[PDB]
Amino acid sequence: VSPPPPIADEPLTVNTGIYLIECYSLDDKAETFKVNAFLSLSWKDRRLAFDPVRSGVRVKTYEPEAIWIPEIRFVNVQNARDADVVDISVSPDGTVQYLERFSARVLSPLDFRRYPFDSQTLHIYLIVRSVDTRNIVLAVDLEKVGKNDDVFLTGWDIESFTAVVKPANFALEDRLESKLDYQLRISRQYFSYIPNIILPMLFILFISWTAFWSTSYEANVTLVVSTLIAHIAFNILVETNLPKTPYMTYTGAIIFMIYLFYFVAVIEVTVQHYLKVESQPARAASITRASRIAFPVVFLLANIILAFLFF
Amino acid sequence: VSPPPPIADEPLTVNTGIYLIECYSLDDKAETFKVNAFLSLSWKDRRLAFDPVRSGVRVKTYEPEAIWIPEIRFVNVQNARDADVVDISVSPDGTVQYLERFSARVLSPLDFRRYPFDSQTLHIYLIVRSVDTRNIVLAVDLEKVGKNDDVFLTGWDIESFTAVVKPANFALEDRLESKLDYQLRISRQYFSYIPNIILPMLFILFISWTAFWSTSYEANVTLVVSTLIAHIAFNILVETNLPKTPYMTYTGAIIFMIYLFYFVAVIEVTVQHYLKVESQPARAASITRASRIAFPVVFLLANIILAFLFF
Amino acid sequence: VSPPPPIADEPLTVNTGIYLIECYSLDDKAETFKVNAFLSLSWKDRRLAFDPVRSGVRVKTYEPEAIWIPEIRFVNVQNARDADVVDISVSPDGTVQYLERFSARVLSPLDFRRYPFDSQTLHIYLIVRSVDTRNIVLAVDLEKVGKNDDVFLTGWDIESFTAVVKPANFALEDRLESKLDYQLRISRQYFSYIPNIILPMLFILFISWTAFWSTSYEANVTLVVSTLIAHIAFNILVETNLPKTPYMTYTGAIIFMIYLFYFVAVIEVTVQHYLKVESQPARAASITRASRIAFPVVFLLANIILAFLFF
Amino acid sequence: VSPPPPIADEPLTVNTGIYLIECYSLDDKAETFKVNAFLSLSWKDRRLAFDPVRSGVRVKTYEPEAIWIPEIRFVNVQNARDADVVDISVSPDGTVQYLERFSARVLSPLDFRRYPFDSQTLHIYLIVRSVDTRNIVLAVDLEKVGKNDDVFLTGWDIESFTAVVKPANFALEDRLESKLDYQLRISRQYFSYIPNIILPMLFILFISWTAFWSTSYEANVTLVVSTLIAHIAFNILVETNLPKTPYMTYTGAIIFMIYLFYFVAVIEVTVQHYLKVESQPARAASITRASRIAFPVVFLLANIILAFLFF
Amino acid sequence: VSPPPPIADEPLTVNTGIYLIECYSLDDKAETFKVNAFLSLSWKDRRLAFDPVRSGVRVKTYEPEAIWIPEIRFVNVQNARDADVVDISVSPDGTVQYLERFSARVLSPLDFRRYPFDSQTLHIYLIVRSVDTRNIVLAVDLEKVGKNDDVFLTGWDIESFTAVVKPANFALEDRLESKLDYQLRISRQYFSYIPNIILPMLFILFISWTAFWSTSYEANVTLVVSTLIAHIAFNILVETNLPKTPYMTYTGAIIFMIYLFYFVAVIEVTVQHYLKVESQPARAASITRASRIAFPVVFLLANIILAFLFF
Ligand SMILES: [Cl-]
Ligand SMILES: [Cl-]
Ligand SMILES: [Cl-]
Ligand SMILES: [Cl-]
Ligand code: NA
Repeated sequence: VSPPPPIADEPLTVNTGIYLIECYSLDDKAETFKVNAFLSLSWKDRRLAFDPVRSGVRVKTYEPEAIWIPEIRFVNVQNARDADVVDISVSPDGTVQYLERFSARVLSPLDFRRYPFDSQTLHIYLIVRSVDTRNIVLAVDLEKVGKNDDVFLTGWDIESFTAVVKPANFALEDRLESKLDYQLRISRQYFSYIPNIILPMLFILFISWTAFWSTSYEANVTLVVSTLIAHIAFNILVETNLPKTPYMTYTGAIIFMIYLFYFVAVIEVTVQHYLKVESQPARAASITRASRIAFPVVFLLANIILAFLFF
Repeated sequence: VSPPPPIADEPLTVNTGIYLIECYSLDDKAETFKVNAFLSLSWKDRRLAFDPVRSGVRVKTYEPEAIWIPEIRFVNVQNARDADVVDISVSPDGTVQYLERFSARVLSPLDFRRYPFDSQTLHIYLIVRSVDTRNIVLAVDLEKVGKNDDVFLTGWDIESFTAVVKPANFALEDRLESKLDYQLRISRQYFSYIPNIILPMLFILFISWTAFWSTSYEANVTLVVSTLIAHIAFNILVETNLPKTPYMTYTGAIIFMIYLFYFVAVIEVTVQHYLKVESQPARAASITRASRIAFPVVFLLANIILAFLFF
Repeated sequence: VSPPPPIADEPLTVNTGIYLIECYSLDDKAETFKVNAFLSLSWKDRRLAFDPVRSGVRVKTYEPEAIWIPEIRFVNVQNARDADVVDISVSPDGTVQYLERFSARVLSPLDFRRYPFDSQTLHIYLIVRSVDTRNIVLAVDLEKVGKNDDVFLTGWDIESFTAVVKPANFALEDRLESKLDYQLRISRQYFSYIPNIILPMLFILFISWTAFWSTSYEANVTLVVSTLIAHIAFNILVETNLPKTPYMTYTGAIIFMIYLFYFVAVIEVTVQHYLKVESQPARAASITRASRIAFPVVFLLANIILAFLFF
Repeated sequence: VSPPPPIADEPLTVNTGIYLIECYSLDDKAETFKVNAFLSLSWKDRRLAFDPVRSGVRVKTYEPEAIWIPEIRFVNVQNARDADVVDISVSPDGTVQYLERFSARVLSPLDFRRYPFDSQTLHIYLIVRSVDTRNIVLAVDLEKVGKNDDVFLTGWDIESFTAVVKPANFALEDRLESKLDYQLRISRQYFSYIPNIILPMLFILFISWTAFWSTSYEANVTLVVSTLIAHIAFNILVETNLPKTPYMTYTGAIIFMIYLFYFVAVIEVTVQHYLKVESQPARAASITRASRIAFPVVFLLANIILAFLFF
Repeated sequence: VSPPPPIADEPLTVNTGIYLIECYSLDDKAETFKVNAFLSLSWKDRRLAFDPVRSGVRVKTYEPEAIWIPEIRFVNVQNARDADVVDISVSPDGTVQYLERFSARVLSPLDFRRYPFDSQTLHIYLIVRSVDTRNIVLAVDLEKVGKNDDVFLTGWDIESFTAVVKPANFALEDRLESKLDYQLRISRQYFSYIPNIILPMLFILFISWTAFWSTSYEANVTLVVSTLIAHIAFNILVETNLPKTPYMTYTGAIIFMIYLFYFVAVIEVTVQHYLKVESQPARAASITRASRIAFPVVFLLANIILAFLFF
């Protein structure tokens, strides 16, 4: 089968629509999401036209083998979607209404700068390659774009699923390509990060600060070194959940900055001890009293500055 | 092949049944289960009718290619089931009795609020899409709904496998869809959580409390900081087995609360030492004696409050 | 093609045989094993009969598409086996001798009660579903049941591969099913568990007991708390290799019991210190001397009781 | 179908081109990358010749089954690419213009010597095997070689995608093979390695050096042994992200060298203590003062020497 | 199609050859390797004979569907290879020259006794099953056995790829089977094990021995218990890279033996302290001085004995 012939010099408009049935998974490290949805396609093939009077049937159902169908592909996939055709219905003027249910693993990059208080725009880019007989342009049938009520992405809140209705038409290997942008806007459920990472990480930091009410070097060294090791365990945990970014993430900046606080607390504990040993406990007492205020104050101000820079 | 024609204006009733052969797996993190079962379908196709006298045969066996079969799909799947047809038997009036054995990975969300003392209702939603020639409705043949006695889901107890017999009929892309709800009710085998997570986590908490019968700051700091680090190891272990929920789970609440107990025990140990150093051991002795009772009492009362809130 | 017709009212006997080519893998957590074997089937189809004189050929080779073949399936699989037919040979009386080489991932449950000194009976349940024209019964051709000499399951010793020659005949969805039980008896190579888990776990326990020859509370607290943390690391390691069971395993019971020994050792260390501080070192000396004998004696007796209960 | 016949004794030139649509993944441990691209092929088959007068059509579209297509394979793959033909267009003279969209997992080795400041040349080697009727040579159509602007490899910067235009023609099993070298030059985004591994690893090393301002053996032993254990945690983390190389990597050399610094710091701490105990604190004081300068100086010089050797 | 008929009572000789294109991966835990290679087959089918004079063509190319091809399978696989036929060329006498490119995951057991200084013989066992019409024997065409120069197995050195030219002919289910043994001899690149596991493990052992130049029980307990915990971390790391063997490996023996050294060092530290406390420092001083020499001497002699036993 060949594509539909033009009346004038007009391109063939393939109207499209995506209705999500299942999203469910998103892999932050791989920057992929798994989607299962309907892909509806519609175009006019005058060669398939008929009259209700003489034909009897008001609509004709066809097998994909029997008629011409445009080759629609997703841009941002590593493996092409697994499609199963559901229905092909031809109307009197030859308007074909195609429907398939697909499953794909879509490669859409994430911006982790504000992680875990980040929002993302996930994309599904539909594309059609023009043939020598006719140029094929894609369109959006907004009534056939949407999502099922039960669509819930684990660890995320789905805000919208829309389409940039004007295609990106361009040349690629001396043939026109018509690209459409379907956008799934999501925002992270940051909740669990608070009792599991943020508050435990702060509690161990505040425990290292009890060294400012202790004259015992041996105990101080245990407090600051023990909690530093628990901090490294949270840093390793956090960095396993995320990919390696050429920029700093919000959590990454706090995790990094908290090392400097442990480092400076080791210096304070060292200084305090050296002075007691040098028979200067009055000088040591002054530094320790200042540290009791300076460490929480600088921690609160430094975190205000970070939240300002990131949000 | 086209669908069966109606006598009046009646829809085609496709009677369904699911008989589980294997369940075996459930992934809490992914919120999926793997199922292997029989899917029996039955409908009337008058075009396939015959008489026992003239035909000889009392039933006719058909290949799926030879006759019309309704396109039945599962709603809550990422990838469509792998089906193998077992038998297609046509009776005199044209009653088709279809049987397939399928395997699918079903996306069914879990409520972890009471974890690991949680029960779940897993679902398999069957769906049929109506054609232009006829509207297709799904039904439940309760005699063909069940499970094999050897069906055992690892780490769970299967309570029941039933079907919500009245379908959810609705419009989707200007065509009727007939959805059925098959429900597998399960309850978690909470047993192993007790000797592996709950009791080890309590033993290390009770070891931190021996600091209330010690005047040795260095030893106290080791007791409370060491056991806090073993608590973090159990918190990380627990959170790897579960997905990130926008609500608190039962185990998550206990795990979180136990951090506050370690934190307050570090404050007690600090206060006690500061006082001995300030030559106030009588005041420190009073706080330490109160702590011996206050810590277990508040721990028991706080756990009673939690169990009340969650169950 | 239809099934072979009966002479009288006799069912069709499909003789079966499984010859293992590769086993190699068993996953304790998933409770699955991967098998690659020959599946030989044999039945009489009189419609395929011929005479050696007039036909010339003493045996006729057929493609599976050309003749009737019984639909044989495995019960305990999530996904059906991948089969490749090797040969189909028809003898003069119409005796069909079918041979395929398959690969399957079989769901067979394990009893971890005596882990890692456990033995298991793995099963492959063959099943045939009777047709309306004839009832199909399965049989065992013991000469066609066996295993290749090179068949070795990693981490296990294969003891036998036999078949329960009498099928379990029963009704399922108003049709007879004929089930056969192929049993692969295996016993775990418990060796590596000794230098990798058992002896390291005992060495750290015996190191905690050196606290009974020490008056130093600070050192004692380090000995018992440090080794408890290494015990938790072994408990986590062990529980990652096994699934969550609604019963206690042998290793699990020892691992759990050893926590009680650490807990009681923390109590002894606490009591001993409290007494030295209260100026009662003579009383503390008595408890410490008793502990030196009591801890190893109760440990040896408690382990004798466990080994009795489990074996 | 047989291959096109020659006019003279000329080989068939199959012009090739690869246009990358998605790269996205690279696995350092496996030394693989996942690619999704267009593979365009072009050759002359005079047997397929026609012209618009007599045929009507100016170009003829063909199914791959209908015409001869050269068997083009990738050399460096474990599993052959998943190809989907997009278009086959036959011109006047019989010039076939083939286009497929493939997905492959390509095995291309990496040189980790300068890790994580390393650059790599990834390869896709195309190959064609000559037939007895005709020798087949591969060529590069540079206008059909390139990459999409949105092509971004996670954790890397893509520098170029070119082709070594002259094929490597050679004999293999008494038949000519024509190999082409497509090269994807990439450089690692080393950024994240700094706040996540390099700076944390240096902070813990500098904390071990506070032992040079402490006379407390107990505290010193805790400082150096605790931080050594956090160093081992970073060494294990680093070695899990990389494969086992028969050469030293840059990060591996620093990680290894830092062990010698911990070892020598344990010797210093031991020596210092032994002397204080032997009533030689003046000698110990001299060694400790020298160490305060020697450790950072030798660390800075040793790192200059390493950076010199590796870059 | 039927197999070629014999002249006398001679079996059909199927000449074979394997030319490796990619090896690349080997999984020690699974005891598998992934291979991609050419499989060339050659046999005489007199029914396919022709004369160059009358036929014109000097060689005839055939599709696999058109002629008889022997069913060749690999013995040691879980899943059968993915093959793609490259060429089938028939010579005048009817000599068929078949060529396919396959990909397989081969199950070949490894001997870890000398790990990581081990060498292995990996096998690919080809097999053919004789038919009733003719007995089929396999042979080796040594000119068609080899490997590509770019074939490099990550973490290993390939020493040779040869074939045991005489097949293992045997009966299996009353039919002859002809098995060939292709052997890939490899030796491990042990290099990385030295800076990553061996030297770090020795450095922490030598750090525990600094306790023989310390009178400080508290410090000694920290030195030996801390380093024991880092030893357990290396033991767990090593045992995750290897499968559970019913024999001791070289690394496993050293790792195990080093626990006894830690255990005895804890006894020494305990004895030394007990004596100082009992006012016997002269006796304790003697044991500590002996230990300084005894521990390294016994460690060096015990390692010489092990290297002797294993190599
Ligand atoms: Cl390929
Ligand atoms: Cl095979
Ligand atoms: Cl024999
Ligand atoms: Cl034979
Ligand atoms: Na300490």
